[PDB]
Amino acid sequence: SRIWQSPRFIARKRGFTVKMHCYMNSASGNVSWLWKQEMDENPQQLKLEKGRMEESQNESLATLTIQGIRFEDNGIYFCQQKCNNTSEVYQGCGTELRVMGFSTLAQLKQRNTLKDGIIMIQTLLIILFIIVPIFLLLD
Amino acid sequence: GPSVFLFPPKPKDTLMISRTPEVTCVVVDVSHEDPEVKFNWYVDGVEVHNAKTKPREEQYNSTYRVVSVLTVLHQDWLNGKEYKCKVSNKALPAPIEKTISKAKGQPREPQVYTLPPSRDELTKNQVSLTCLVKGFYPSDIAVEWESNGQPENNYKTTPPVLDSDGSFFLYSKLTVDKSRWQQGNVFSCSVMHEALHNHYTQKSLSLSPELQLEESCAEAQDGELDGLWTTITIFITLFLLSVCYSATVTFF
Amino acid sequence: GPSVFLFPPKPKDTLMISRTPEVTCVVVDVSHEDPEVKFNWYVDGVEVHNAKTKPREEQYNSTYRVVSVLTVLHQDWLNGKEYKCKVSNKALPAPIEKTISKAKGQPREPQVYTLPPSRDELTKNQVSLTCLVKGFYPSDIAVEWESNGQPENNYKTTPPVLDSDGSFFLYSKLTVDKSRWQQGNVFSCSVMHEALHNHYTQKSLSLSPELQLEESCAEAQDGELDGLWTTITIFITLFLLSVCYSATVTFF
Amino acid sequence: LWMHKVPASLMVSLGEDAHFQCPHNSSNNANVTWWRVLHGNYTWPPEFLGPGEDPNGTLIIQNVNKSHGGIYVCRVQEGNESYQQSCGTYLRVRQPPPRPFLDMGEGTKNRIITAEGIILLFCAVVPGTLLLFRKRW
Repeated sequence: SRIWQSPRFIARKRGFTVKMHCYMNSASGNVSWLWKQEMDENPQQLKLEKGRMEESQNESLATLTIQGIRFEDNGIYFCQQKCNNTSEVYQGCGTELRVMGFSTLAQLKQRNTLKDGIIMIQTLLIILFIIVPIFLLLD
Repeated sequence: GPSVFLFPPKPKDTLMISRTPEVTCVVVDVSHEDPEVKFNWYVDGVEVHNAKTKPREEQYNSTYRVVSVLTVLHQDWLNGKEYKCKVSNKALPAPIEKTISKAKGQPREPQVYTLPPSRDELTKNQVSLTCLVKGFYPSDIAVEWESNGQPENNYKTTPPVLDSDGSFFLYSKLTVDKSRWQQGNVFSCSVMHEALHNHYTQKSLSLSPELQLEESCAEAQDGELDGLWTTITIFITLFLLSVCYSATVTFF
Repeated sequence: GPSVFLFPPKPKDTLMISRTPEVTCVVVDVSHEDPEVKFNWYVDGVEVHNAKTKPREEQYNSTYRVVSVLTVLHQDWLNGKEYKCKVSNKALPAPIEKTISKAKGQPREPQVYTLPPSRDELTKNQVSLTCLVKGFYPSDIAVEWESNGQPENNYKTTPPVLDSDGSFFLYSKLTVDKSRWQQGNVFSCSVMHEALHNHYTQKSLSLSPELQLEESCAEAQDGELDGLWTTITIFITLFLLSVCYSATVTFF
Repeated sequence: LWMHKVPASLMVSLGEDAHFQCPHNSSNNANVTWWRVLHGNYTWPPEFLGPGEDPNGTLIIQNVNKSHGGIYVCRVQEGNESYQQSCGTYLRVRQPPPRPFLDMGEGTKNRIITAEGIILLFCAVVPGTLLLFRKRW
C-alpha cells in the first residue's frame, strides 16, 4: 500500500508477450526487479537478456516487458524500492507467470501413445536383426 | 420589532456521552430605547432556572442581538419533551413564545454503501469516492471520512432528500488524488444515527487483486507441432517397409 | 397589504427551440375593497405591451390572488436582460418594482459518470442506479432517465450543492426491479445545460454477464520441440540410402 | 512482512479439499476473517465467508466443485485499529493431473527415436553382407 503491483496471475500461450506493472512514486530510490522460482527460497537479482526483456519507468509507474515467452520463464517476479530516507526496503506482492500450449487435453494423449508406439516398434526390429542372422549361422 | 428564533442541538451532541447538547434562544433587532430582555424557560410546563444570558452586541442598523443558552441532557431530548422560550419586552406589546421538540414517528435504521470511481474518471488528476446512505427516519445523521486513523477533510454532503415512502436518503463525496487511490490506500466512511447499534458504523473502500487468463483451445486445435509429427511418421513407415523388404530377400 | 413576487422561467423552456419561456409576476393578498390592480412591465426601461393577465378569484384567508405572465425570446434570457415588474394599487402608497435576470459569470460544462449498483444490494427486490453530474456553472440544469426509447418515472434528484472551487454537483437516483437489471437491459441518463454542445448529452448503463473459467488448454512441457527440424533430414537420407541398398541387392 | 509469505495458486481436483492459512505475527488477541474475490467487472465489495477454525485461523473447503474458483483473502484486525490483509491465492480446479504415460523424459524421446533409426539401418545392412561371405566361403 505504498508499492502496488498488478496483476496477481497471468497465463499466456507460447510465443506471445507479457507486461508487468508496479505503482510507486518515483522520487524515492529506484525500483529493481527480482525472480523467485519453484526451487528457490530467497529471490535473486534478475539478469536481463538484451533484445528480449525491457524495463522502463515513468514518473509514477515502473514496467517490465518480456517478449516471446517459453517454458524457462515460469516463476514469480517482484519489484522492490529502496527508500532514500530510512533505508527500509519495501517489496511488492508478486506476479506469477505460467506458459501454456495450444492443444487440448484430449490431443496430448494422442501424441503420447504415438511416440511410445514408435519407440517400441523400432526396439523390436533391432533385437530381431541380431537374433535371427546369428541363429542362421550356428545351425 | 425584535425577532425570536429557537434552535435545536447538533445532530452529533445527543448521540455520544462525552459531549454536551444545548438549545438556543436568540432575539435580534432590539431597539436602543428598550434593551431590556426578559427570558423564561419552560420544560413541559415546569419552568427551570439554570439557563445563561450572553451580553448584547451592536449591529449595523442600530439593532442588538441577545443569545440565551440552555444545556439539556442526552436522554431527555431523545424522547420528545418540549422546550419553550418566553421573551418579554417593554417595546413589544405581548410576550413571545417559541417551542421545539423532536420529530414524531417510528425510527428506521440507515443502509450504507461505498462506491468506487468510474472508469472514465481515471484519465483526470483527481477522483471522487461516493457513500450512499438510505432508508432512515428522522433526518438527523452524521457522516465523516478518514484514512489510517487520521481524518480527511475534502468532502461534502447533500441535504436529506425525501423519498417515495416517507424516508430519506443522502450521498457524500470525497476528492482524492489519482496517486493515492492507484497505489492501494484504504478509505473509511463512518455514520452516526440514533437507530443504529451503539450509534455507529463504518465501511471501507480500496482496490482489489486481478487475473489475466487466455481464451480457449476447444474449437481450433494446434498445427505448428502436429504438422511435424504427421510429416515424420510417414518416412518412418516408408523406411521400415524398405529395410524389412531388404531383409526379406536374404531369407530367400 | 398585498405581496409581490417574481419568478424566472423553467430551465428546459429556455434551451430548446420548440417550447416557450415566460417570466411571471404574482400579486397576492388583495383586500375586499380595491379590485383595481395595474401592472407595468419593463424590459431594459422600455415598457412592453405583449403581456397577459388571468382574472382573479377569492382565496382562503379572505384575500385575492392575481397572476401576470410575460413571454420572452430565447436569446434575450441567455444574454442577461433585466426584467422589471411594476405594481400599482390604490391602498398602497408606492409602486412595487422587482427585477430578475440570469446569474452572471463565465460558464463551465459538466461531466457525467454513471455508477452500477453496490453488490450487497443484490439481496433485495429493487436496485438503485446512480448518475453523478459535476463541475457546472450556472446552477440551471435538467436531468432525465430513459430505457428502450420510453421514459422512466421512478427517479429522485438532489438540489445543487456548492463545490470547493465555485462550481456545483448533483446526484440522481433511479430505482428499478432486480429482474430488469439482471437480464441485460440498457438505461440512459440524459442531461441539458447551456454550455454543452447543442445543449444535450447522454450516458448509458448495462450489465454484460458473467464468465466461465474454463481450464481446458494443456500446460507446456520442457522438451516438446527440440531438434524436430533436424530429424526430418535424417529420415530423408536414411530412406534414400535404404532404397539404394535395396536396389543394389535386388539387382543380383 | 507476512503478507508475502502466502502462495499464489493452488491446484485441486474435483472431489478433494482445500486448505488456506493465515500466518500472522500478532500477540494472540487479533481477529481474523476470510473474504472472497470474484472475476469480471462491476464487482465491489468482496464476499464474506467466515472466521477461522483452530487457534491458527485456517479455512477448509470440502468437496470442491467448479463453482469455487476465485481469489481468497484474509484480514487481521486487532481491536479498533486499521486492518492488515494478505495478497491472495487463486484456487484453480483442474480435474486431471498431467496424464501419465508409459515412460520417462520428454525431450529424451526425440533423440532415442532418431539415435535409434540409424542403428536400425547400420545394424540391418552388414548382416546382409556377412550372410553371403559365410555361405559362399
